[PDB]
Amino acid sequence: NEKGLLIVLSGPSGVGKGTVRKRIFEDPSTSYKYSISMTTRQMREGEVDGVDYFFKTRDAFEALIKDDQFIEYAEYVGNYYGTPVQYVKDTMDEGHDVFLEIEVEGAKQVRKKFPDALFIFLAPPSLEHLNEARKEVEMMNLYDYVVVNDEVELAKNRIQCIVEAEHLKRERVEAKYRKM
Amino acid sequence: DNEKGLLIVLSGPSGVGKGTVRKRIFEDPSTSYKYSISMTTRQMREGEVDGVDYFFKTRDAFEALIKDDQFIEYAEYVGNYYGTPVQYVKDTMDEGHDVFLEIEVEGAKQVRKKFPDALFIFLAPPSLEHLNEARKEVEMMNLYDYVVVNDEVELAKNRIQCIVEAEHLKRERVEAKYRKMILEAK
Ligand SMILES: Nc1nc2c(ncn2[C@@H]2O[C@H](COP(=O)(O)OP(=O)(O)OP(=O)(O)O)[C@@H](OP(=O)(O)OP(=O)(O)O)[C@H]2O)c(=O)[nH]1
Ligand SMILES: [K+]
Ligand SMILES: [Mg+2]
Repeated sequence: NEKGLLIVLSGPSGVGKGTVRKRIFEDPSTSYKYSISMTTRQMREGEVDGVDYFFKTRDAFEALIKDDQFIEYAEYVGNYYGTPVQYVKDTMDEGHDVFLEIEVEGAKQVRKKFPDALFIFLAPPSLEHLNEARKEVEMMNLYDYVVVNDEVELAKNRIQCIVEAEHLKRERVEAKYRKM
Repeated sequence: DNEKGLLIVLSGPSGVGKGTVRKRIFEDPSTSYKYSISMTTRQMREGEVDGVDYFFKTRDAFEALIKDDQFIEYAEYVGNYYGTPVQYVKDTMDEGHDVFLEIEVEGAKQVRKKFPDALFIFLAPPSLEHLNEARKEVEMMNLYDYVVVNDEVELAKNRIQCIVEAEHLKRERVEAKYRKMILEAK
């Protein structure tokens, strides 16, 4: 039906994707859901299970990998991080747009399962001020749109526009009227 | 090579208000696009100026221009010719400026044939949203990239502006700019 969009935000480490995502979620003009990732790293002071992350053992995470229960996962410095599939599918089926915040290479995994998801790459402003740039540009080929994080407000506006445009796409709007 | 401007095509059914939305778009000083001034054979109306609203032409001259392949597209609407002159569109895109067409649906089909990567926006009546007329309107949108409802002129303008902004952020376009920058530093 009118399933919600899957919106995938990534970019190089330290680019400020968390900060931009937080700005997007402060905007009252839209209402998004957020996929809380699973991790095998230890819970740190102040963190709460099912809020910051779902904290699991390495054996549990690997059992879930085996059962195809992640849209994407990766291992960083000995700890798994990944996106549980069921929350995403259920939330989209309820009509809600859902954001994933993932690391860059994970887009290939997501696209295999959700080829029509909206992939947004957040680029550092050092690209617009201009070797390391080659690596950053190489990362982009997995994504649909590129937004420079020059200022948090401007980046948020650009992303909101991209999402609004996605809701106006003909294939989506056409299907809605056809099915009616 | 040189980064070309986008070709933006606004169309949709008779009487949906393409003219009114286009007019509002070009009253906005933040609008970056260049408007393609069409040729027509219809009579000039009170308040219109030759070379602003349209380039007004005779049927003989318009038909000679058709024969010489001087239109990206032309159509007949209510017994008059309307068409988009070719050189202005090509020159303006080549200078890196986005170009905006406001045209009827038969013309838009011809543009798609020549510019398959142009941005096609279908302006829909709010009657479709409210609840045979609908089916025909849906068939008309098949070639289009986006659908914008003309519920309010200001709202339609804003949706269009966002669509064009989003297309400027497309990775293929952005990736090609950066790949070129990196290459020409060498
Ligand atoms: N193919 C083509 N069409 C053009 C071109 N220029 C203008 N048109 C269309 O020709 C139609 C008539 O234009 P106009 O003569 O200026 O008349 P209008 O202002 O539309 O009032 P009228 O139709 O007489 O009540 C419009 O479609 P609508 O009346 O449906 O628009 P809309 O959605 O705005 O109704 C225009 O979009 C062109 O270069 N090529
Ligand atoms: K026109
Ligand atoms: Mg009209």
